[PDB]
Amino acid sequence: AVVKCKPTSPGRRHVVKVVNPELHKGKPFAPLLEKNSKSGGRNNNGRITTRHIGGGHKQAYRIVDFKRNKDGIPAVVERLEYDPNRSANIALVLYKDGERRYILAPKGLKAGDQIQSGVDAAIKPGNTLPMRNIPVGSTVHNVEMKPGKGGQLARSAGTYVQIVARDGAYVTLRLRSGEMRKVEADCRATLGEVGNAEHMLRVLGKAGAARWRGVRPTVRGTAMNPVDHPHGGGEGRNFGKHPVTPWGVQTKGKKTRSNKRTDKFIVRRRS
Amino acid sequence: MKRTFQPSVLKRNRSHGFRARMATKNGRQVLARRRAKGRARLTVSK
RNA sequence: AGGACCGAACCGACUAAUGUUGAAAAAUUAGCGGAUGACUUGUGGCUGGGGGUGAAAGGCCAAUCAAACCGGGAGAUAGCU
RNA sequence: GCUCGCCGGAAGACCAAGGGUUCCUGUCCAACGUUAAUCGGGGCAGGGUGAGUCGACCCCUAAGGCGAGGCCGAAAGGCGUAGUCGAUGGGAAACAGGUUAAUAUUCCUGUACUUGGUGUUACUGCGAAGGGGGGACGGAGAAGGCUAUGUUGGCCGGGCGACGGUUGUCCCGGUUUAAGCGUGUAGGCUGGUUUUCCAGGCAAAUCCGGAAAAUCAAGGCUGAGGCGUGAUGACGAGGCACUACGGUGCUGAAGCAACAAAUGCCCUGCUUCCAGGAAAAGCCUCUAAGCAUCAGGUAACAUCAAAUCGUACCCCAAACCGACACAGGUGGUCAGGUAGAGAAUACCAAGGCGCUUGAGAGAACUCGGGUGAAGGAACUAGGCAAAAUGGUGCCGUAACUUCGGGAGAAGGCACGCUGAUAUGUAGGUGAGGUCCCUCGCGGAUGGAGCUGAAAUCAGUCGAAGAUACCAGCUGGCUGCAACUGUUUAUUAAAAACACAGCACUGUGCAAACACGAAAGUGGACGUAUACGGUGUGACGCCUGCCCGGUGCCGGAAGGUUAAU
RNA sequence: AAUUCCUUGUCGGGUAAGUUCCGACCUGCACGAAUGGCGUAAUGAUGGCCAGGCUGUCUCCACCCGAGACUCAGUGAAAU
Repeated sequence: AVVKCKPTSPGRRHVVKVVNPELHKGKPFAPLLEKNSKSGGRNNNGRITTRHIGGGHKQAYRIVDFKRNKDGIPAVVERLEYDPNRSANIALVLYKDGERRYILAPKGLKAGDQIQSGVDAAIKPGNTLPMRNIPVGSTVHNVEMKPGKGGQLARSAGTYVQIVARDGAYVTLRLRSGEMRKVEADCRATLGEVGNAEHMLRVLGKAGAARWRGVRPTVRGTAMNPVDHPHGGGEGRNFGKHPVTPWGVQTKGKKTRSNKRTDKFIVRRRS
Repeated sequence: MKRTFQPSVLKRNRSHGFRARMATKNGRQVLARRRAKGRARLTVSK
């Protein structure tokens, strides 16, 4: 759900956050935790690499699995908790001999069901099998499109992948980005959707609410000193020339894809 | 009032100290130029 | 509960006055104010010259800066003094 | 020597950085302290710095630096995986008595304990650079059980009085007590006990992570305070011994619980919350390796040993720094009584100082504070500045509004003392008995008792009772700016800037993009509910046309056309 | 009007008078929808205009207190 704050003091009325009464809490599982450290855009080799970054309150990384290697063993969901690294939230899983793993949340917000993987697996969430099994026209979840990179796509809150068509050794997938791609039917999929799906509804309401996440204020190129951005300070409200990067180059509408190695797998292109 | 240099033999020995200078090409050259001018001290922290 | 009302410690610049060859390389006296925050702070680090840092004044970068400081080319050049 | 004064959250006490012979007695007075100087942090000597346990070291290591093998680079230099430094973090070891001219958790006394060996006594599987639990981390709120702290009474010792009162109508001061070691209570967490089992924890596992059968729920872990023990030792007002009323010792009264509790404990707690909040080793525990009346592991002890660094002194300052013994700058710990909400604020407490030019005088004028008649904002660019208001229980309140606010609107009452309200209400705390048991630092039910606001009304008193310090000016029109914020050290502070949200554009991820002459890292261990580029500016209602030029995309058939 | 000469436009309101204030108007020499448009409260180290209390800002100061102006001794400058 989403909930809105009362006007107790100025501006606070705008604040809207995601709340879930079934969402659990506790301590992270230490063998799948690392402190990960802040990067701050300040550079090991010289001058800064990134912009609009500074400060932010302490965070750690919970290590999530997209390899799903323990085949033919039933595992149980133990708890679903708030995650600081991805908006989908992350669940804790216990395997039948004692191993514990963190997984991308299946839909249902619930724990206690048992899941398997193979060439054939139950129709339920969290169970994984190859897309060659299914008659298409459905949701496939996170998909192992390239074995050497694990389960790809649809990792953020409420994200989804539609399987559109099939023939022989291949199938086609359509994405909420505007791109459509072709893959081998033998590629592993977990089926269904990602949970949460409310993260885009959040309204910060306050000018400090991104500051505690390390987000630095944005100063305009046409307002800062003429040597410190290619646009340069006014000359009030008169931008002058065509928009460019801080590095002096035109960008608007100019396509920058140069990959050339995966375009044969893209059957309909993002506009 | 407050000074731009406050007294500290720890941070003086870290920047201008003998081994600290010697451990850098340019600081070892400052010491070589101390010997060229004939300066009686090579450290002013010890 | 709180980028909340007043308010010690803590912080601090806005008005007024004194100071201005001073106690003074920026303080003093009185008041208004900042005080759970987009805050403040003890301790040690990291960011450098057209480079840093800046909720961004070409302000700040050890009093210096439309380009710091020292040492060199350099006793450069001056139809002038 | 007597007396006075000021500071007393400092003008005091302790710790540290940084400095460096500053400490003390013994003298000296040329120079120094912009003086007098007999003083002195000055001159010049002599004496002084006693540690197993205190701060450092130990052992682990954050940010960061260095960096092999390896890589980038003519090279100075640098990247990055081990490794090694490094805490501001995590990890073994002493208290409070009185002594010296000057020292001290460093001496001497009393008492305590950790580390290591050896001996004593009972029980015993100990153990990786590996496995598990811990170490271990946010913000805030609220229950329980307390303690420094302080007064009354008890108790002790002293006094009873220069004018009147003061032997029950009191005055004065005490009543001290640690480290530790038990007892293991409150608070916190957590089910015991035997049996067996294992496609996880890189091999093994008796530990965790899980399962299965039976018996039974108070067994176990953690931890304030008290109480006992340490402690009839130390301390003690007050006596007394002797040469020396010269100092230097001896002795020694009472030594309690009733209530309020600090910024301190139990607390790395419990509870709640979104920003979901270091690692490792010591420690405990599992097994591998290895090993045997050993060694190692546990409870209680006797006895021997305990490297090294540091140590003199000052400090919101004459010992630091500001060229100075300079109205300045400056880290950590502490804050009693009376009054008071109080850390505001005063008299004060313990404690400290009375100055590194002095004497005097006193006019126009210079600086601040004090007094203010009648008038009052006329002054001035401006109520700037200054004065008045000022406390909080009970009353009473407009427009506008995002319904929260505006608002302490506006406008009013009351305040000492005593009596009468409640001879003291609210708030907090509370004996025995009833009670439930398991015995017991019982548990739990309750309301005799204790402590104790803020308030009211009458009557009398003053100029005045929120008596001092402390302590809100009120109302209306209006441009512009959402609000909290940001804005340049000593003339330029807001309408400029940022922000919640709005749009366009690049990006399918080994992204696009950036820095790096790179090795590499950042983008991000983020994946389209996610990132790069540029403008807009919360919130409510909202968005006309133009593609010639200059950019960009779709098409590549045609034209133009280069090196070749 | 943060955009406007002559302009204090032109009219109304406040006022003994009012280039200021408040409100309208169009004939903007030249506002205009993201180089955004328009409006609303608490609010503003915001600016303009009025009312009341209170008051040495002022009529106009007059007298005090603590420290300098004076003087003597000690130690005794600088700019020029």
